[PDB]
This record gives sequence, C-alpha cells and structure tokens, in this order.
Amino acid sequence: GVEEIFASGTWHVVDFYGKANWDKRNGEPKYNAMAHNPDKTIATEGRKALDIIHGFNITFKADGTFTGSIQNGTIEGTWQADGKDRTVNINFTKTPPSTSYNNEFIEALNNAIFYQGDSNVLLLAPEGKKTYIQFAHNKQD
Ligand SMILES: [Ca+2]
Ligand SMILES: [Ca+2]
Ligand SMILES: [Ca+2]
Repeated sequence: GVEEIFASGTWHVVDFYGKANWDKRNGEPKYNAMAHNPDKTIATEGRKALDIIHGFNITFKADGTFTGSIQNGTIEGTWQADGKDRTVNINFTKTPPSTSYNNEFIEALNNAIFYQGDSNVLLLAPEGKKTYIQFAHNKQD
C-alpha cells in the first residue's frame, strides 16, 4: 500500500522538474539546468540553489504525520495517500520562517495530488501534471 512508498525512509530533494511528461516520469530538472546555463552568473546561482535545496528533506510516518527540514527549521503536518489511484494530500501545520526556496518547496508539496515512484525515487505532481518535485533516499551532493 501507500506506506510502502511514502514511509520508506527519509526523502531528500533531487530537483524541481518542468515541461513534464508525467506518463513517462520525465521532465527538465530546474536547478541542475540552471547550474549549466551558459551565462556564468546564472550558473553560479544554480549551484547555490542546488546546495540549498539538497538540504531539504521530509520523512512520512505510517501514522499519517510527517516532519521535514528546510531553510530555518522544520516543517510538520499530516498526509494521506490512496494507492488505488496514486493520489496524495499533504497538509502543513508548521512551516519555518519563509525564504524563496522554502516557499517553492512548500507550494510544490501543498499542490501535490499525484505520485509515482519506486525504491529509489518519489515524484509528486500537481493536478495539471506539468511539473513535479523528485526525491531520493540519499542526500544529493
Ligand atoms: Ca481515491
Ligand atoms: Ca553527487
Ligand atoms: Ca554522492
């Protein structure tokens, strides 16, 4: 069931993905692309963004609660998923002092309604399926 994917250990952010083809679990990784922009100043901003978002992680518990860590502190809340249609509903009860990257992460999780994944990855997409956030069970480095 859903606990076998969600409650499978700490999930660490890989990237935010755009131009998604949800059917095929593919898309364009935003900050890894930014770090390879041909404008060296934009590439520098992408490298800094990667170091920040790689620190973002979340742990879902089988009791329907979660905690996680982003800039300035912890997130907390509740979650439900349905394995019959691969849908999810995340609800925040605590967020730390805001930052641009925090706001992006919190919005992605708040808008998530579909999921897919496997023993390595978790992808969460909003209703339009044009974007997703991807996690892994290891911190990116
Ligand atoms: Ca359902
Ligand atoms: Ca690496
Ligand atoms: Ca490594």
